[PDB]
Amino acid sequence: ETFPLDVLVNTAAEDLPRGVDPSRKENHLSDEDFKAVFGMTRSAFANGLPLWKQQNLKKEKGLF
Repeated sequence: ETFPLDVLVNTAAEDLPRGVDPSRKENHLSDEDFKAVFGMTRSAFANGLPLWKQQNLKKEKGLF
């Protein structure tokens, strides 16, 4: 299921939709939002970057 930034920015497990993996919120952005936010392919991000870099970027975008 895809959700807007204003939903996924939420930190409390209870304030998030059931269908969102809170540790992989980027997976629940639309393709257009993912590109807008991260500027790279889903593969470049999830596979290409080391996890620590993925986490650092997500923290900057409010998606960690």
